[PDB]
Amino acid sequence: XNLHFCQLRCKSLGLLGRCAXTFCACX
Amino acid sequence: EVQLVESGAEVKKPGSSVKVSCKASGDTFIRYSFTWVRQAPGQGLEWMGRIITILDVAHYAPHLQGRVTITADKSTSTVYLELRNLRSDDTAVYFCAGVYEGEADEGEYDNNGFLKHWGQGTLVTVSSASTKGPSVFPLAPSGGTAALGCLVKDYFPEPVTVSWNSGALTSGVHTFPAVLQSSGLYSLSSVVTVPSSSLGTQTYICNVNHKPSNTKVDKKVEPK
Amino acid sequence: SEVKLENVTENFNMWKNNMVEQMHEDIISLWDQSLKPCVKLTPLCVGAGSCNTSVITQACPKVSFEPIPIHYCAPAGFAILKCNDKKFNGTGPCTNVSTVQCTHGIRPVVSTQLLLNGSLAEEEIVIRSENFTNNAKTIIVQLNESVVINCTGAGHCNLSKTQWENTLEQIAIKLKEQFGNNKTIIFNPSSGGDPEIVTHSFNCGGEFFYCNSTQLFTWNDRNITLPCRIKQIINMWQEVGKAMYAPPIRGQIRCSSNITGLLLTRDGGKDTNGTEIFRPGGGDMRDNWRSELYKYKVVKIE
Amino acid sequence: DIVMTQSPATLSVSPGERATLSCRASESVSSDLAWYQQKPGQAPRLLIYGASTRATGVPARFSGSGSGAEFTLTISSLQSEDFAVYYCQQYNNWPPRYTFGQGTRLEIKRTVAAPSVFIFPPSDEQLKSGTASVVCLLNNFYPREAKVQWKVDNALQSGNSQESVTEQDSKDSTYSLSSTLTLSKADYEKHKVYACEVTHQGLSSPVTKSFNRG
Ligand SMILES: *[C@@H]1O[C@H](CO)[C@@H](O)[C@H](O)[C@H]1NC(C)=O
Ligand SMILES: *[C@@H]1O[C@H](CO)[C@@H](O)[C@H](O)[C@H]1NC(C)=O
Ligand SMILES: *[C@@H]1O[C@H](CO)[C@@H](O)[C@H](O)[C@H]1NC(C)=O
Ligand SMILES: *[C@@H]1O[C@H](CO)[C@@H](O)[C@H](O)[C@H]1NC(C)=O
Ligand SMILES: *[C@@H]1O[C@H](CO)[C@@H](O)[C@H](O)[C@H]1NC(C)=O
Ligand SMILES: *[C@@H]1O[C@H](CO)[C@@H](O)[C@H](O)[C@H]1NC(C)=O
Ligand SMILES: *[C@@H]1O[C@H](CO)[C@@H](O)[C@H](O)[C@H]1NC(C)=O
Ligand SMILES: *[C@@H]1O[C@H](CO)[C@@H](O)[C@H](O)[C@H]1NC(C)=O
Repeated sequence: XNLHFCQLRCKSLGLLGRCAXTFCACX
Repeated sequence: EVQLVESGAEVKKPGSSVKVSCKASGDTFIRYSFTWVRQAPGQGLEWMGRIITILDVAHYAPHLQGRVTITADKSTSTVYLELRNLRSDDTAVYFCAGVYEGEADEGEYDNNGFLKHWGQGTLVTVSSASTKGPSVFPLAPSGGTAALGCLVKDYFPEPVTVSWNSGALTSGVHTFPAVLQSSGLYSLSSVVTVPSSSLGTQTYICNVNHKPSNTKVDKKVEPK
Repeated sequence: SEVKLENVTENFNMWKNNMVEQMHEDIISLWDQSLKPCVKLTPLCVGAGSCNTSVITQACPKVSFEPIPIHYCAPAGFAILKCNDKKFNGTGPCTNVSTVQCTHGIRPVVSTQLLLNGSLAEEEIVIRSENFTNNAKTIIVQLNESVVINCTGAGHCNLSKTQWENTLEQIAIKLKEQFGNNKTIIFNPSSGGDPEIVTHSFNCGGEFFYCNSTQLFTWNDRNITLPCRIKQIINMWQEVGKAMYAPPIRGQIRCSSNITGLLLTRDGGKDTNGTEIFRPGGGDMRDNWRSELYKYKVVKIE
Repeated sequence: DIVMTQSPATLSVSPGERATLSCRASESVSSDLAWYQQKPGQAPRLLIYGASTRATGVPARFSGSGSGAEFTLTISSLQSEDFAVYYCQQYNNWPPRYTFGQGTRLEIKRTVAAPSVFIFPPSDEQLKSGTASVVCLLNNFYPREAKVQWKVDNALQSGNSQESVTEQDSKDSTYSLSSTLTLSKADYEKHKVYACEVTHQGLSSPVTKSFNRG
């Protein structure tokens, strides 16, 4: 994955969010 | 310390909808699954549905045809039972129950289907009848022991409390379960056995309290 | 005769191998055909962009699941080529090519960070990436010596400490050979994301294990006990969504696997030079399959 | 789909004695079987779960056993607090469609007690209202099985009387029942003799109580 929700969560942590197959990963 | 408290008794008209609440306190809410069980007067228990809180997914019993919805409010740690297009045969006590599922917040879940903790129950009466106090008539004694009583007739809705001499007389007292009549009103009798030698000496009064119609009546039962 | 004899050399690209998507679809089918969740929640959207959670409840039987070795065979009309070149990086032309009716025996495992029960490298450790320059491309590490990891399911898996330390050591050397001999190599834990991505997660005996792998990815130029826990509610790998599986059948669940590989990512940026940082990666199971099928290429017979 | 059947519907046993309740599922439910106890006017209490696991706070005299489609709930020494209704419940199917047994009422066994019969004619106050109720009372008898026959001018009646039975008395373990014959004042004043014939195990002959309107 849910890119939108992934991006927001990682973002609230100063990280970028991107899909990792069906999973959310923070970079 | 884990308790379940349900909202008060409700009286609805056919076709209306009712929402019963169940407040849970004492432990991590998301770590419990809740179930609603109903029991019509004089019948057995019926499984209605169960909600997996943490997942916010509810499963229901077959023959309900989407007239029921079970939801949970994580904020208030409260469970709700919504029943729509109510029928008079929807009248019953609805019970809220739940069980511990494990560390659901950490991804662990037992998915237990039994019910450990239970709410006190909520009476839901569905009837087109409008609240009404009961008419209390005396059941006068017609050689040592005499029986007398009070006919508490045509009242709505349940419950009704009956006492004898403000509760001082309890031995021998028999207050029968109420019977719903064809008119949709309830009715019951209360009897007590006393010694004949006390008649014409001591007074026997039956006190009838019907909270729903805020009526309180005392009827004297005479031998005459 | 003037005609000349010549070996037929084809070009390979483990990154664009249809055998991977095919296997990925097969694994997904085998799972739904043997390990389906009791409740499945998945996002369902439309054009505009509005979505609604879809809830699916179904029977979720649980049975002792043992590893069934599989392989892929060539259908009539096509052949499976195999690159036998040493230190084959997975792309470009292969000089020593051969043909096979089916691929080697594979015991497919779904996991993240570490590749379990896979094929080892014949020579030394080999690292492959679709593009090392691009820090967004996963680095698949193929060990040449497995490291046994046993989970007593009692909440922890154990690995040889010096053997795993020796592994990071040789891996780091291979990274230097690919980025520079004077650069300093450093392994750091995951930067975050879903629990399956942050921890070393894998399915064994049909159970979903999540192990803390911090002690494994903290390094810089006895045994190692990792805290692990089994979860019933997880994030699916076959598709985006959440699911809930049934509680474990057996009383005590153990697991013995060979660490044959790893999935890493390198921290990009032109910041702080002279050093490279690699964290545990994975998530896209396609890379797990690709780590076994990189030497094959299916071509039409002609 | 999965029907749970409890037996017997009613079990009578002496206090201090041992009782054994039976529950059967229309198909294997493994061990996902629970037993509950319920007192009149109270919420159900969980006794056993997992077919044989006793819940915390539940007396040691309660125990369950069985598996598959046959289970039993044993109460080795009946105490006054143990006489109530007991329900079993299966929760083994998925998608979940959990069901309860229709229950087994556990009542105290005592010696046969004949009932005292009393008949009450309607009060004038109710007559003024326009309705007429004749009440017949069966005071403290055992067992619960009793039969009340209404006769108006020696004519057997049917379909116009409602009976109500009390819970087993906690002091003498007897039961009391009331039978009410309802009629409109119009129909009541058209008849002279109103009588209720009672039949019970403890009565060697039917007991008839009656009166004459006026
Ligand atoms: C190809 O095979 C030959 C034959 O032994 C060998 O000498 C050579 O090293 C191999 N080359 C590669 C790319 O592995
Ligand atoms: C892979 O190997 C080929 C030839 O050995 C080389 O051209 C390429 O740069 C290597 N790395 C890539 C791009 O995957
Ligand atoms: C195939 O032929 C090429 C070119 O002659 C040679 O370099 C390669 O080693 C051969 N591979 C084998 C072992 O068939
Ligand atoms: C594995 O490769 C490493 C370096 O990559 C080397 O030190 C080691 O000797 C090799 N072991 C085997 C069994 O090939
Ligand atoms: C590899 O990725 C880098 C970005 O890190 C890019 O500059 C380069 O063009 C890529 N290689 C190719 C040929 O795609
Ligand atoms: C790895 O292989 C071993 C031996 O077959 C097996 O016991 C184990 O379950 C496998 N590991 C996983 C996670 O599949
Ligand atoms: C894993 O263990 C480390 C080291 O004790 C700890 O800091 C962390 O909170 C644990 N959870 C993780 C990172 O998965
Ligand atoms: C790991 O577990 C396997 C499976 O029981 C066992 O044979 C092996 O001896 C164990 N290895 C270690 C590290 O003791």
